[PDB]
Amino acid sequence: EDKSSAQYIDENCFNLRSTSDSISFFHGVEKFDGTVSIPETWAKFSNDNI
Amino acid sequence: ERVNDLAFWKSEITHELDEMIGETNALTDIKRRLERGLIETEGPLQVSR
Amino acid sequence: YTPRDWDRSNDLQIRNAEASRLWASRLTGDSLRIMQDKDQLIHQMQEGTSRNLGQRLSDLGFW
Amino acid sequence: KLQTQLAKILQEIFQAENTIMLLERAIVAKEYPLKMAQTMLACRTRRPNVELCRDVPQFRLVNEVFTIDDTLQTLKLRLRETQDTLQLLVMTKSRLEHELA
Repeated sequence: EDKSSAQYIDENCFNLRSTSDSISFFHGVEKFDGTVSIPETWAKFSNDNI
Repeated sequence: ERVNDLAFWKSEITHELDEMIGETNALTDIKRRLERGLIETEGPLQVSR
Repeated sequence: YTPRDWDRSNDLQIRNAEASRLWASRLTGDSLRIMQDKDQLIHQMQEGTSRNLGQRLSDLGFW
Repeated sequence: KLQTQLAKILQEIFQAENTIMLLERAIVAKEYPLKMAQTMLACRTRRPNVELCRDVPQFRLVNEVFTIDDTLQTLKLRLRETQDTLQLLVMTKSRLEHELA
């Protein structure tokens, strides 16, 4: 379920483009840093579960 | 990627095509201005003649 | 009062005008070039954006 | 001679003005992809738990935000410069008019 939610969210962000209007100015998204893991660690996590 | 390469050459072609048109009119203006001096020169030629 | 220095003064004014005009023309040329460069750079970088998002979605689907 | 130079000053004054107008038209065209990137980064914040990650798309999205910021700053500098050149050129036209008078 977690990966399905992430896939849907990333699919939406890929679907939106410069022509779309649901956009907004979101200042500071660069300076904010919220991260828990790297892709290699995520892949290892899924591998260990399997 | 082929579309993106196709897009790149489209933008490059467009910019140079823009400038070429910008040169033809500037050369066209210098043509009419050059030609207009000939018609005036018949004036002082007549006075001198 | 300055019989022939008058000609030097008019010459000075004229050449000042010419130099300013030449600099202006150079600046217009550079402005057009930098505009084209920035436009192309932004488009190349956004298509790289799209390709990398697509790759990540593919890997997520596989897992 | 002053007449001909005044005419040339007129040419360059409009070239400066047209440059100003096309450049302001360019900045607003450049504005939108920045907020596109910011919306995408908000969606990245929406990612849940482990799937929220420092992936290549997120890193290069941050780089994209930085790059559009830089291009906006450079374009604004060029605007200011060409405005200054236009003002100077109008001043030269004024001097040539006075000398012709």
